[PDB]
Amino acid sequence: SHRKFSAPRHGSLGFLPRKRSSRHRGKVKSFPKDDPSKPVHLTAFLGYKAGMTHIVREVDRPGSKVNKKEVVEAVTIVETPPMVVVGIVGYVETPRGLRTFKTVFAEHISDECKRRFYKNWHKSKKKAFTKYCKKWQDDAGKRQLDKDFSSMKKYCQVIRVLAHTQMRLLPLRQKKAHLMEIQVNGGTVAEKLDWARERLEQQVPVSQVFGQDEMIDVIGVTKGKGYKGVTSRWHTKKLPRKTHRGLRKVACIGAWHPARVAFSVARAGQKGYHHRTEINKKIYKIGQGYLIKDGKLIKNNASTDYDLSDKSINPLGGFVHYGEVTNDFVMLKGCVVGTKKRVLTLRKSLLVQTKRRALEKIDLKFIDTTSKFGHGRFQTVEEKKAFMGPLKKD
Amino acid sequence: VRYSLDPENPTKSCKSRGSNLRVHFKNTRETAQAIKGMHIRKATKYLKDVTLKKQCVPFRRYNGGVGRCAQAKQWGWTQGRWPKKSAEFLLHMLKNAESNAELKGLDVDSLVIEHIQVNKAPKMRRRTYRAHGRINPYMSSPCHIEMILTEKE
Amino acid sequence: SMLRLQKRLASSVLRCGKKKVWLDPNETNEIANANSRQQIRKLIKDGLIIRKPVTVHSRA
RNA sequence: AAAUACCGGCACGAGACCGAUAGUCAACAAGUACCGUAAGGGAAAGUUGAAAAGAACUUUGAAGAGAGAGUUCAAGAGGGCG
RNA sequence: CGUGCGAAUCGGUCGUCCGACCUGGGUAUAGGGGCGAAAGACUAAUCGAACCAUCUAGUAGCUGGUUCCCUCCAAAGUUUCC
RNA sequence: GCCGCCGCAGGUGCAGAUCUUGGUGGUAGUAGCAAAUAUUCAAACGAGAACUUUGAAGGCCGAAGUGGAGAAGGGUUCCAU
RNA sequence: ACCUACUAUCCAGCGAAACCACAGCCAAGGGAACGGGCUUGGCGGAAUCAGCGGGGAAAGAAGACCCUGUUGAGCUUGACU
RNA sequence: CCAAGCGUUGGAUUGUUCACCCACUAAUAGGGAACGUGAGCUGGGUUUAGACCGUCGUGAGACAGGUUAGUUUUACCCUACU
Repeated sequence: SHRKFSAPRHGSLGFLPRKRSSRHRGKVKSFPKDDPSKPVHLTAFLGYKAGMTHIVREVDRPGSKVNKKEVVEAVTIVETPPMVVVGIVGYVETPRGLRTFKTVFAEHISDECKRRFYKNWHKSKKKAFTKYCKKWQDDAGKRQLDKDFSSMKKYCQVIRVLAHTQMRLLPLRQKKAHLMEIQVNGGTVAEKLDWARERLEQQVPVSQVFGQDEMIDVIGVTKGKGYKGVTSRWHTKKLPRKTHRGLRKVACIGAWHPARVAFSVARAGQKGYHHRTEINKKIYKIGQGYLIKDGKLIKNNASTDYDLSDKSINPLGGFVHYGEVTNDFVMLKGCVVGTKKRVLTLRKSLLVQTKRRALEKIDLKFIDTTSKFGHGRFQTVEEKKAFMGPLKKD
Repeated sequence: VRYSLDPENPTKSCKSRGSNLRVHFKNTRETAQAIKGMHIRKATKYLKDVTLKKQCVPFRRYNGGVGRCAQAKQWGWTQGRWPKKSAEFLLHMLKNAESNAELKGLDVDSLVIEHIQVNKAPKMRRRTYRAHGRINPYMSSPCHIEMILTEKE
Repeated sequence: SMLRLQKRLASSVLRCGKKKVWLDPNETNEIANANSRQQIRKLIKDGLIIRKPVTVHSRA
């Protein structure tokens, strides 16, 4: 006998192995598909979640009732010190998949990157890549090496690069810089590898991977939340107040006979810290860091064209629970996964993007700095003194 | 009296024994199998640091619902605990064993605990009150112990 | 070392609560062989075992 | 008066019986320990050895628990001990 | 709470509270019998007939059980009268 | 202290009866030592101090009392070594 | 939705119960006609900590309903004595 | 016809299974799962013991005739699922 009236159901039945993710950095499960027509470029990159604030813009979309009017849309701030290549890595095509073929490293690998090979840097003689480099300046290691760069040049078809972050430049406690494979999509593998080598030990900035007003996809790990109940985890109906042993439950587990209990049904357990891949997050501006010149330091990030004050995206008292943002940044409309301080893999889209809500070019008119630690009313410290006069300290 | 084994040779080796000890039989049997494969001055040391929680005992047989801890991987295991009265007992027993080596005339620093065994003993009854006017039992699970040490460089 | 007793005979001479008695700490040896009412009537004179003064409830 | 009757009493003698969950409720401080206001209800519980010869002296320990000495044909009989 | 603290408790909310009020001691009523502002209520954790001993091992066309091996032969549920 | 052969005699052979009595497991070092607000720092006795003893702090009962004394009932539980 | 009190949770010390042929992954097939063990298929990788309440036709009490028994009792009158 | 991909709702009177009316709607199709589901709840109905009528009997008593008040026990073992 049957269900008297119908509903729909509680939760998504693809996402269901609701376990605490095996990895702490978002894995890219799938990069795009290349076409030898277009020139070389990296695909992915690395940032850190540092904040959230307002904007204000004057909108064009002909048709709707918000045309040439001024909305406010919200944003996140992702901080992006430019990344440093240290190697290449070749993959081959097969009938059991994609076997990894040969790996090489640069002569000079930093100590934030010699920090990525250890569980303990305190006791260890830091001996990784000590015998390896050696090869890069003897006349019997220019040939063996370029035997092999001439072996990828034949056999391999997929080519990738490898880049360590820069945690000498972030305001965090830690010092262990993230190694991350990245696909290089473009010309025939000959060209693809003429470009790579040439970049070992160089810096690659965010101007080069991404551009303004783009549609990127955002990969990471969730804000975690503890072994939580069935009412918080799955979003069921509470029970009515008279129930003998509790009312934040499912009251019927299963029927009598197919006498098991099915993975379909909702249960207690761990809430959050899953892995997750949201899409189609826009880019409203790519920021510039604190460049010094001619004595003075220049720090106008937030300076829009429509108010030209001296301020950077940084708010009064700093961003909360994080730091100050000096290094060049990207400004995402909408919210993104993870806590503050947590590391956020980027990516292009797979899907070739033409609608109208894609091709919408953006320029802004306001960017928020009023302290988030409280309930702010002042845009910049100097403006305060001017409103308030001198205090009993002066 | 006799011990579950002899000593391989009687000339190099000392004994000690424990009759009706008011400890838990199991906790004891589990701490008396870690101690087994160790030197005396590893053992003495390992039974102060159980008492002071810097090294756990692995609960391998008798692990009904017993917790998990950080100092047990050390024993490649997952379960383990810090039984303190079981140690403070078989850290007495040593003193006696140690104290029979010189009264033969032997090297107290070369004494490798070979033998060490733990046996159930006669229970001591006392009683305890449960609803609807009834009376269950509430009994004691003591033990005997033995051990046999032997000289080896 | 142990004076549930010498605190008793005290509070029966000072005609008060055992609460009010004060058994000098320092001389715990001089007061813990006393042990018979005369030998406490001494120590009250001597200034070891003393009455405490009544707690103020100000009517103000 | 006798020839008859006698699972209570006082002494006695036997047994093709039972052998300590048996045989009387009771081989032992049993109609005793203990339960019920009271009438009444009512157990469990035998065995060192030939002889106490029941382990001086030493040694670890605060103490029980131990290590060596020793009595015995034996402690592989150590005071609830074939 | 429901292997409890309790073989009927405890908590918040509740009914009465100068009158057929609410309680201590001494006393009368005893089992087809007592007592009942009357529910078959109460009569020592027992009540549409209390508890203790005996008659008693009460009777059962109905349940449950029914102890060593090999050798040989091997049925019946149909007929009258209850 | 005991057994074979010919004959006698019977309280003579167990897997079971929610059978009688005694002993022992798995469950299990698990259920659990959650009602009426609350403790902390120093010393001195000692082989051993979260709990006992003194001194100082902060607290509760709040005279319809966690105060002071009796009757039934208990029968020495009273007091020191 | 969020907060507070006490548990639950983890550790030292103390430490009981109900229950238990043998045990414990599913389909369908037959079978005392709704199998954990049989038959045909799917399959099967030490030891375990917190939860849950589908399944063990779960535990708990020789069905209180119905029928039989040449088994009774409490009540009532024109049953018989 | 292929098609069971995705849905098929809010209220009044009634203990309802059923019924009938208001309103919104893409539409308010039908069923199984021990007539899915009480160691998941609720006990409002039936189906114990108190009480009142309305028919039957001289009566103890009786009603698919109606009423008022009536205590929902366990998980710590195996599996299953998380």
